[PDB]
Amino acid sequence: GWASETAALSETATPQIDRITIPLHELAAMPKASQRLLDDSAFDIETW
Amino acid sequence: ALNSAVAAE
Amino acid sequence: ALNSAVAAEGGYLVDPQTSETIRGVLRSTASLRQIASVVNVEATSFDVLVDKTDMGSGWASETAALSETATPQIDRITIPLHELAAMPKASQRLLDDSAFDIETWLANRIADKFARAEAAAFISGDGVDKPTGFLTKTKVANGAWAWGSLGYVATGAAGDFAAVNASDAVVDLVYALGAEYRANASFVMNSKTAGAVRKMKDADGRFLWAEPARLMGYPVLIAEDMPDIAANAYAIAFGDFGNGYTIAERPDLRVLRDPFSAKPHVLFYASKRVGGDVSDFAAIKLLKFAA
Repeated sequence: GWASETAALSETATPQIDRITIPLHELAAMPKASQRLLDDSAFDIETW
Repeated sequence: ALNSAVAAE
Repeated sequence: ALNSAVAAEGGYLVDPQTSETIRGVLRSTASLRQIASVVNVEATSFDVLVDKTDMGSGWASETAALSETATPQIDRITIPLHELAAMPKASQRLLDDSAFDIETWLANRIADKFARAEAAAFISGDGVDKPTGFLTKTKVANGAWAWGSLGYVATGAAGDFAAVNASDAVVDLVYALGAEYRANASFVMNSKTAGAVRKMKDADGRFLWAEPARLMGYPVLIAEDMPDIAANAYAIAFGDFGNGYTIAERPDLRVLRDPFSAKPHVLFYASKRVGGDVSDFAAIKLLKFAA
């Protein structure tokens, strides 16, 4: 508030804070590749 | 004295 | 830029000049401090050591075999040294915008009010929390005078001076006070007992008493705290207050500004501490109006 030349001047306010939690999940993919296919093909499927 | 609002004080 | 009389046509340019120092009403400063014994003391109390009796002398003969003689007994009177506090509340917006030095103005005014308020304690103050004045000191009629009391002489009629002869109670009040105490002794009255004394006159209409306004060659302290002429009042006192009344004090005016409790204000707390009662019971006589 402003002020009154004759006032109690009470405690006004204070920011009530909030905590936001970033949960930090994991992102995972597991593709299955055949041990035949990974060996006999000409293409580098392991890096593809 | 007291406050500056009311003149007589 | 026309005339200064009307405000609109150039009357706002004239900005009236304020005073140099903020004045005040000038109340009575006659406070018994200039007639009593002020002692600086940094303690809780003050103990005067008086002698309530005297020794003995011999006039020893040529062949006399002189024996013992008296040696006086000694009274300790304790000055309690109470404190006197005042705390006005002043606004910070005033103190920042109020070009007069408001802090030292309140300091002057608090010192004035303390010098005025300790006078009533010096004169008619009681025991608790303030100096015990000389009026509240268990008066015992003169002639039957012992050490633990103040003497008085009585005027006669109940609410006035004596009808047949006046100015006699005053003069045997003077000559019932002791020879050495009258070297520097003073009357203490107030401003409307002094008026009633000056209004007394002889049978012809001429007032019979002849800037300190002394009475019969003795100075007069115009107090404002002794009672006026009542039925059993003690309106006029007289004596050697420089030996009779001991004021004990600290000669400083302790000021603490308090910006925290009253938060938009400043709240100067100023307090000196001062005490005192009678020290020599023979040095003050009183005027009772009883009989």
